[PDB]
Amino acid sequence: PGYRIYDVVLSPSHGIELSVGEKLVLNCTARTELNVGIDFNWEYPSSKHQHKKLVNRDLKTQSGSEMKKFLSTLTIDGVTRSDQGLYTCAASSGLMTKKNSTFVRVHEKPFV
Amino acid sequence: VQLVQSGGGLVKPGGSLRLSCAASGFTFSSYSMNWVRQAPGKGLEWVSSISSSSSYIYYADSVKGRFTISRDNAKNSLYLQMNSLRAEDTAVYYCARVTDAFDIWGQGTMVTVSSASTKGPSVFPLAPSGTAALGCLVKDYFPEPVTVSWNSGALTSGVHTFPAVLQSSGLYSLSSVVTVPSSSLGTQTYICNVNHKPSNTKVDKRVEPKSCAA
Amino acid sequence: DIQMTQSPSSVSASIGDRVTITCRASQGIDNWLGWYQQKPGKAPKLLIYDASNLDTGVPSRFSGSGSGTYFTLTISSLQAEDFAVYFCQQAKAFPPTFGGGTKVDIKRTVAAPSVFIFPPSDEQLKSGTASVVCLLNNFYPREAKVQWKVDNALQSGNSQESVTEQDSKDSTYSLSSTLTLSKADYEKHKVYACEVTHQGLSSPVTKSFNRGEC
Repeated sequence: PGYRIYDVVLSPSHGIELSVGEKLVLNCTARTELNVGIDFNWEYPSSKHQHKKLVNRDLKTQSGSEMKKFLSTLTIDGVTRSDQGLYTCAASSGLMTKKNSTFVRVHEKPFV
Repeated sequence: VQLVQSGGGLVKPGGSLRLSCAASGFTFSSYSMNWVRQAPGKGLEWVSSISSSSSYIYYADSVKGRFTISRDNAKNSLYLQMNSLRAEDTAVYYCARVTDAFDIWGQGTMVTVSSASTKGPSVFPLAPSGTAALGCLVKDYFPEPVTVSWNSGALTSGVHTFPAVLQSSGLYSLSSVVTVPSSSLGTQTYICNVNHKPSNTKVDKRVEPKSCAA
Repeated sequence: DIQMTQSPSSVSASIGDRVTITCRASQGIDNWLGWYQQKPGKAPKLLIYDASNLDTGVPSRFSGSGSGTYFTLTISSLQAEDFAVYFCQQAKAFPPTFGGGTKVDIKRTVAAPSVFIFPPSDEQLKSGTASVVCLLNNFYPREAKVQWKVDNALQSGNSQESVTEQDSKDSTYSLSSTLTLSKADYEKHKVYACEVTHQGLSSPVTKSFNRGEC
């Protein structure tokens, strides 16, 4: 029977603190049932970049018991102060939609 | 958070209609949008679903290989191109956002499917044999609606205009009755005024008291 | 697929009562249930999802419970707004199904229906069809049964009922049963009866007539 979604988890879940010019890496992990497909969507503050340049394209999938996993990752290599804000991942599979969020900080100072 | 629908209305069997549902107040391109319909005096029937970027779609078996769901995230709208229509598709159709359930709904647009052309009603009397009941049978018209008033507004207390019923012929029919003191039947006259604006038909039928026929 | 059926058909309650509604499934859906409110002439609004989780904005007086195939919704205290129809919903397996619906309405003392019968008019009979109407006027509750009998022969399929909304003045319903026969069919038979069963009657009541008599 399943077209239900369990949850949408982010990683790193907390303390996402970056210095201006540092690799941002978020991992949106969507847990679903076996007979389920997923469609991701990322909201973010910056408007310089495209969706196809930061968010991954490839199919990261896994299956086990009566569940599955879908992974998508937004990656800003070298950020600016305008890139600071609230980042939201939204998983969508037709009969159900679940999302999750986390705030990415950008401090005006160099990187080691 | 808001969905606003458009389109719908009349259509003959086999014809085509396109319902549009414009989203407003949230990130439209993130949530799974749906369609759900509801026929006259019926339960809600889910019709279709669609993901954020249109990569996944499901249809209710009844409407498989007929209706086409699609969306335009640049226009923040959901669409439903309905082709190969049937009289059983006559219902009120709602678009709806889905999060963990159907949280947002559009106002709903009625789509009526019937091969009938514009026709006026035939008004027949419902003659009376403490109080006494009488009325009029406004029968066999199309499309909706009709209006029925007694003595041009002079009589209102005790009046019961019923909802229209879609007949197997495809045409509609409704009754309009009124209970009154039986002592007044001799003197007081009772005229039901019926007006069907689509056919430009105005009718004034007088219902007379009749012991006979029963 | 899954079948969702609610219990009971309709519940009577006045302002202040603790209402309770049930929804049962044909197969297991753990706790992925929905609950919706619909009023006459509006789109449904989501009250509860995931069994007992109230949506942002819903009053705390509403409350759900249950799991597996059995589920329940409850209103702690009733108010003027709450008079409406309530549906359950299933989101485990596609397609997502809905419940039949339970119309919560205004409660009052058991009032009997004023039954009236109306033979087909001579004006109507001239055009090859006949419509015998049976009026049930001003009763409660809405659970009412209508049985047609032509020469003591039970009719079914040829009749159609139609009921109005509850009247604000006295909180009572009206109903009209409309038997339909052709002129030829009607002309053969003699007796025409309208048997009606209801809570406000010690036993079933029948309002009959013979074709043509005074």
